[PDB]
Amino acid sequence: AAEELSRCFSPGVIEVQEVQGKKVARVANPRLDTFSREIFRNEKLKKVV
Amino acid sequence: GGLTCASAPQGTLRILEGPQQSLSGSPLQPIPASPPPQIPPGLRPRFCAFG
Repeated sequence: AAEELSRCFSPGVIEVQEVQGKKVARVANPRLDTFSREIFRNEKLKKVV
Repeated sequence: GGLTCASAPQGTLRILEGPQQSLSGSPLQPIPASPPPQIPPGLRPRFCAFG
């Protein structure tokens, strides 16, 4: 879901990182986003952002 | 050479060429369908927002 979140945005805003080995997502420089609003087409992840 | 009238004929032979059908009756050979439009590979976000 972190990789899907990273791909539903512009390249750069979501830093998906391996803290434990598992991946978590965080917002990193949200200035890069162009409001394509592609996360609102993902049905599962349109409730988490 | 008196040329008398002869009798009525029995029947009729009729000679005509027959077509060859070893070719046709085969499975049909249609024109192949053009492919549906597929997305090109290597499409990337070229535009990054200003600032």
